[PDB]
Amino acid sequence: YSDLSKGVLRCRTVEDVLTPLEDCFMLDASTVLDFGVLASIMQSGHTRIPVYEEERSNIVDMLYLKDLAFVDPEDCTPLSTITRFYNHPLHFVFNDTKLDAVLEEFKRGKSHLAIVQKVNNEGEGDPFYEVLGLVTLEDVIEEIIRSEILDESEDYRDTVVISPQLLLATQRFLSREVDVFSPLRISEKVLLHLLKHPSVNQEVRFDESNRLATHHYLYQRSQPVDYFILILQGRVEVEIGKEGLKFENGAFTYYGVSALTAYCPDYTVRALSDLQLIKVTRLQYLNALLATRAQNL
Amino acid sequence: CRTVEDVLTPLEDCFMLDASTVLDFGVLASIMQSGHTRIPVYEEERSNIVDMLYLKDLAFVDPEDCTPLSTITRFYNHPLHFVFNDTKLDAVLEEFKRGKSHLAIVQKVNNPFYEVLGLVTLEDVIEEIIRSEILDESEDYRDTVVKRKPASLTISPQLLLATQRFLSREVDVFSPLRISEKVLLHLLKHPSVNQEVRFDESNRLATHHYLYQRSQPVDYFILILQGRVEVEIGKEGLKFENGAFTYYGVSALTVPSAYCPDYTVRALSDLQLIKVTRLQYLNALLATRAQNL
Repeated sequence: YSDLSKGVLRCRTVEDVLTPLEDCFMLDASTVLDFGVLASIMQSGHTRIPVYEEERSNIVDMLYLKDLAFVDPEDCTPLSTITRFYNHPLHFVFNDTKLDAVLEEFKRGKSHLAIVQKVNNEGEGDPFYEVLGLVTLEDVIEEIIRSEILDESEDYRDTVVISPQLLLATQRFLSREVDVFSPLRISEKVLLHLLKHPSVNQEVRFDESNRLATHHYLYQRSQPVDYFILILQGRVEVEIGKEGLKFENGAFTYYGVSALTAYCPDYTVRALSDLQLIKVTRLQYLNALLATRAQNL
Repeated sequence: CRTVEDVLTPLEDCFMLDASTVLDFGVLASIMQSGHTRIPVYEEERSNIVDMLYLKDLAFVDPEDCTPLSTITRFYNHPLHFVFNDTKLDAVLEEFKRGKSHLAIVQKVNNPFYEVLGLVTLEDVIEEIIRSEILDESEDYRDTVVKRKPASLTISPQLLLATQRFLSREVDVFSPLRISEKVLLHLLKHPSVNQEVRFDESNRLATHHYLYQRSQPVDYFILILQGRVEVEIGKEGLKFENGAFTYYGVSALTVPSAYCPDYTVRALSDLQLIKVTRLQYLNALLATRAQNL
């Protein structure tokens, strides 16, 4: 009987949990559903997305994620033609209405998201309803759990402390093929500068006597790592997976991208010859991003 | 939505700290990354919880002090909250409220002994209660129903699991955050995904030997399981030979912060590979999002 959990929230209104309209995830009905939009929508984590038409506050329809099933980007179908196809309801709620009412509203007409409205009597003539955000069940549950019995543990945030031409080719390859080096994150100028930096361009001397010298290992499996490596010239032996599948890789095969976005690889890379490579630590990546966001503005 | 047992989380999946644990730098970083306001402290075995550690008590500890958790816990002495598995949700909510504890440790009988099942947090109970009685009709899937007119228009499981793990751990677009391990494995098990290519030895440059042609649109990802290929990179045409576990066309699946490669891949042998179209990726994203978690 959740009627008990309903007795300790009758003093809270929507204002407490309201997420303001400016901070709400929405879609302009005129959006075109290409791969980018579809991927970003399906990854946003929302199953229910409002759709407005002109101003951000003129919500008209609602998009369920399943509405997008069987939708091909090639068709470049607009979101309007998907929402004007289905007939999903818009659940409304008032600025001042209590939370038990909001919950029995989510129940009646199954939903987890309601358009919070407030009346505007300031003005001669008839009044109007001014949308001022959304109320989502996540926030209501959070408020109930925080205000039923509160713990003074708001301390979450406790903090505890090679040929220049081939390098240009590498810059172009990375900008066009690897995402973390996309021009949107690191300008092509800054990336070119990074790849030609001495602390990035590295070489390895292969002691043939100690054929398995510790310095021949660019990556060691299940061992913390902090850098990205692309092989410019030479050959390496890669041992992949728990099984230890051994392959031989050469130039233009990059490793450890997840180290820039702890991270421990799923493989071990060892040097088989004299190597020319480019190593990029996470800190170097952060400084490149900072420089790029300073350059843009 | 009946008893504690139905919503608790098991000892296996819980985060705790040993009582003799030194509070070095690593433990502090680990806890702060876990983001848990409560950490149990077991005496000898995890099944035996002896103390409770509130995050409030652990904020201002100096990593350089290398204090032992014993000092913190014994200084704050936070009482414990036990409970059985048969107790309903309303009873445990009243227990949490009248008591001053945010979580309890559940006890069932494996008979004769009281085995600790796990920890029930108030978050879990409130979640279950004010979630199980309000559904969202957008999380159910009735898309089998055809609403618009219908137009009339394999290999070793061991290395396959290895491929799934490799992609999940190394390539981002296949990260578990985007495609669940189940859905990714299911995708790798598929005729149009697991593909082979036959190398016409007479016409070494057959149009079908070209998986990617530089500056020519493509819309799919390829990882090489078996065979050899020639990669011609850049306007310069740097030619290299690549083999197994060298993936291509990742940018066709990523969404930035209309894809043409910076290279041309040609087949040199009979190829066994994994092909992933943009539509296949989008349907994988939906499929993973169908499973609530």
